[PDB]
Amino acid sequence: GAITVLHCELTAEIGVTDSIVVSSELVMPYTVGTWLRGVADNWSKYSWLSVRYTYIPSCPSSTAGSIHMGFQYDMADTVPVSVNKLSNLRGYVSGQVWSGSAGLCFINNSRCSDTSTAISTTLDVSELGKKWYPYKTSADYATAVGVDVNIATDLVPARLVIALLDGSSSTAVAAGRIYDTYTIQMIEPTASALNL
Amino acid sequence: GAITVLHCELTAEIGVTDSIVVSSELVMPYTVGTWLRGVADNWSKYSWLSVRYTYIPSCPSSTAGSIHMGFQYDMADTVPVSVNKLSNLRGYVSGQVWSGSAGLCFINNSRCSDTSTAISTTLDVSELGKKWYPYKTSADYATAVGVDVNIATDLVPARLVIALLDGSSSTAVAAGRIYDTYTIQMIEPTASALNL
Amino acid sequence: GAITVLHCELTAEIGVTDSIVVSSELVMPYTVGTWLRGVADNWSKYSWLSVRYTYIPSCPSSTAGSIHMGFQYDMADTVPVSVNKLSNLRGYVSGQVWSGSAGLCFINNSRCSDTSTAISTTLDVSELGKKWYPYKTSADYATAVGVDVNIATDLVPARLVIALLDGSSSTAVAAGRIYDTYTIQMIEPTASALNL
Amino acid sequence: GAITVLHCELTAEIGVTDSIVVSSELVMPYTVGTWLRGVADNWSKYSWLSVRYTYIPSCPSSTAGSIHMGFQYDMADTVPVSVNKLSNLRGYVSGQVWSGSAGLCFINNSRCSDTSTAISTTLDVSELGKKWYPYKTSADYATAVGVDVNIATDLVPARLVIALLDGSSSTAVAAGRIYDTYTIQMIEPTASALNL
Amino acid sequence: GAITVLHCELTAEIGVTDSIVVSSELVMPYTVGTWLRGVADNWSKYSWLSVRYTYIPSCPSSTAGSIHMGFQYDMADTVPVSVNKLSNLRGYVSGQVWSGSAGLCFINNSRCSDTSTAISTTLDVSELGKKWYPYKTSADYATAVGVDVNIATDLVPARLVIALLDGSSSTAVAAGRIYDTYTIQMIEPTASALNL
Amino acid sequence: QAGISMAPSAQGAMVRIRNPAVSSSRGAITVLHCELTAEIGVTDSIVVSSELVMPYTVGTWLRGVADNWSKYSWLSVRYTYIPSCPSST
Ligand SMILES: [Ca+2]
Ligand SMILES: [Ca+2]
Ligand SMILES: [Ca+2]
Ligand SMILES: [Ca+2]
Ligand SMILES: [Ca+2]
Ligand SMILES: [Ca+2]
Ligand SMILES: [Ca+2]
Repeated sequence: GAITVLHCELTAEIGVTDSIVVSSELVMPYTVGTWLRGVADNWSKYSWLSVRYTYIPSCPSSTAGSIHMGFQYDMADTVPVSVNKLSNLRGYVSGQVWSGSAGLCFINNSRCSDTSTAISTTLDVSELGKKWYPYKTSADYATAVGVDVNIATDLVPARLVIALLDGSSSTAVAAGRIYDTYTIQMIEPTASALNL
Repeated sequence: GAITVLHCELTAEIGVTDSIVVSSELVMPYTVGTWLRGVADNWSKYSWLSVRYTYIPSCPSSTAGSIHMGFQYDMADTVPVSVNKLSNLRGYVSGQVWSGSAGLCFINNSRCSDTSTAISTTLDVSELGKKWYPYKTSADYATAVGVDVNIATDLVPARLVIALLDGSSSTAVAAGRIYDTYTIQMIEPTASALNL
Repeated sequence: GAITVLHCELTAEIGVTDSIVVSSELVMPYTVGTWLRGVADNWSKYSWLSVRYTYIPSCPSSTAGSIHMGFQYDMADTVPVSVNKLSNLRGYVSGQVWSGSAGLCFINNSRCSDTSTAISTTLDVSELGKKWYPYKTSADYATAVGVDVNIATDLVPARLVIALLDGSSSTAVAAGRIYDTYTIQMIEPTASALNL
Repeated sequence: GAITVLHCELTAEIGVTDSIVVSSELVMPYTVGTWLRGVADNWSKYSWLSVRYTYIPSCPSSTAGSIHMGFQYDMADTVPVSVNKLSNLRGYVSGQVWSGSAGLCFINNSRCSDTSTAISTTLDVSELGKKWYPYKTSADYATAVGVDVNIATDLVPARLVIALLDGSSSTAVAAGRIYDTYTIQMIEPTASALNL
Repeated sequence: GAITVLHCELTAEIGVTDSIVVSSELVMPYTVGTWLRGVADNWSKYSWLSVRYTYIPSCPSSTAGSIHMGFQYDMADTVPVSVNKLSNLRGYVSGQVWSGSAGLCFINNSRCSDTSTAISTTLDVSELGKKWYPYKTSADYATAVGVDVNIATDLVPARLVIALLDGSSSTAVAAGRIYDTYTIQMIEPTASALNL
Repeated sequence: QAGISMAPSAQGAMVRIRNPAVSSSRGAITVLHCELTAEIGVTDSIVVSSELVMPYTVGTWLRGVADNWSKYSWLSVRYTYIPSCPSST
């Protein structure tokens, strides 16, 4: 009954400016990437076997700026407001917007050489609070969270906080992209139209 | 520690009309049936070890109509509106409203040889959200869900949806009944009067 | 590499009249059913590991009519025009429009003892033209075949022909439904929107 | 040397009236059915390795009538005129005109568990007159037998007699069909046009 | 389900003149010979296990002329226009119209002595592009090929090019015959009338 | 030498038939022999001919010997063609 998918897809496009810009992505099928969003909808519940976010650069070596990533686990906790608080989170990694190429091996599965320079981080699936979560659409999530954020705890495993700053322009400059590489188990099918 | 009970009881009475009529039942002690609702209330939490719904006919071989059953696990998902949509659910099982007698052996657990025609489905007890669920009353559940449906995922493991159509009359004709056969582990006793 | 799915879903709804009515269904993801059509589109090619069509009744034991099924493999061959001609095909299977319930166990894969009466046929997955077929949409297929039918052999492995006759009314009476149970391997992911 | 074929095809269509109607079919390639008649003609002689006639219903459970089958081996013997007389033949098998679905598994050779109700009989292929019989056409056979019936024993191994009665109408009602499942060895090729 | 036939039959009659005459035969059941054409039609698809073309003489030792044979595999490629191009093809063999008698042993299966003088060539079944091809009638093939020859690739495995020349008469003189000796596997039966 | 053939002007074959071999086992009596069975001639159009394979018609000697027994069974029957014309025919 468990049907397993392994895949790496574009999860977010990154631009860097001269000011801190904190953003976050829920670590659930619907938000992880559009491809998964579409396939996972045909199933009622899932379990993350492995989730790794890897940043791959697209800018010139002359591009100033740094990216910082880390995880949060209680949606009710406040999202880091400074890059300082961010550095306290689990899974913190911080790189420079033009580096990270060695991480490419995580995206195309070829054998990785030295990945100490890859700006990549992974989710601690075993310390998550439950193994089988329900597939949620961001819309429905939003509504729930609107009543009380604590309703999110039963619905989503974690949140990926990203921070970009130290750039040189007041206007966004294309830095790179964050790709997500996951192994997921999907169970109990459903027509997607009913999945909220 | 745990106190295990295996039992069978009437869970619902069924009637066929000439138009689709989808209905559902929460898979929790309180609603599985009267007897279980009663004994289960003396414990605080429980865990399903086995749950099986078996439809048994009571109409003549000439009764037009068909029955359909399946499970859903995110109380927030839309309930099916058609046989096609329903056929996708886990544990889907369809059949003539006058068929299904072979499932009798599941009820008074005897030797089941002829079970290829039994209109009986089983809950995937291991892929459920968690192990120990709290005993809830229809009333309390109802209120919670009235705030936000997602508050339900923390309380009920699944719901059985039932659809009946293909009947001959626009007014309901008696078809059969759905019986539930479960094995449940209960823990943390409480005076029933306190249990909501 | 490959991603394997085993699933069951409604594939077609059936009605009997008093005259032969041969119809057919391509044995490809897009037409096997709605759910598969949906998930299969996210992959470029696929391979059937198993395909089984099972007819399940919904009429009274007094309903006149019979159902017939079989497979054809050269889309260019003429489709049968009679039961005799049809009885020759591979996987031929005939039966009373009100019979067939024993095939339920194939649908929610249980222990199948009583399957001698199941009006269910299976595709000879190994003698198919090739292993990996491309995912095609009804639209695209249609156009290709409109140029020359033989363009189809490179795209679809087979078609299931269905014939219903021996009914009592000249106007269609609801008989039952055909469900499809498959196991399929999919490869070479693609955003579904690009898949024709 | 020998070329072996195992196949199933429609052999005859059946109807019940309110009076006995005994009919018979020669157990030879030409008359077993259209398909075999066609391929068998390309060989000079043949040998039955297995021959099985299975009746499959297409009427409502409320159809009155019964079917009877048996084999005869001396074309000169008188054909039965009653059920009593017929019940004595080898391979006798009787049943309700609306019964017999369990024999489906013989047709598309699956696992036959429920075969106690199959109205299906088998030819005693080893006690036949000889092993290799010549392929004859109805026409040629007919003429020979018109001279003297005994000329038939050298050409046909047996004939299946079918009797239908106990119907409700004096005018024929559609009951079911008889299908033939054989395994045959053919030898000594010939252009079909020469084969009489 | 695979039914196997082994047979040798006349495939083409040969006449020799004083000018090059190139001809070709599709290596498919329908064109290989009339006997096979007729039997193979009762099946939907086939696979060649072995195909060998052997020329047997019928003229006097005083008959001048030579026969040349070879294979082509992409129906879209141009048919050799000279005997030169022909000698480049796979399976090329060239003999003299009155010789080749030793090849008789391929036709009647008797043990062959020295066949170095037999004008015979065989098809490389393993390098064919697919194993199971659909049975096609030359008519339907023609139509397909009329739209675009490339449609032939999916339909036929190869083509046998034959060239006859060096004769002594402007008018054809009977030289010999080409017999085809094959082992074929036929699958998925069909009434022949539907086979195109 | 492999692949080479030489058409002769005419082929020669000296037929010399030996004495029939007859012997009685227990119940069965067995004969072994050769007999000229048919004469052959060609034309420009096809001419089909047939010969029943039964003692009476297989050979003139066999015909008279086999007649002294009620039934028979063929252990082996072979027809061999020997030419009597040149390779120019
Ligand atoms: Ca929880
Ligand atoms: Ca959902
Ligand atoms: Ca409680
Ligand atoms: Ca495609
Ligand atoms: Ca004949
Ligand atoms: Ca192809
Ligand atoms: Ca064909």
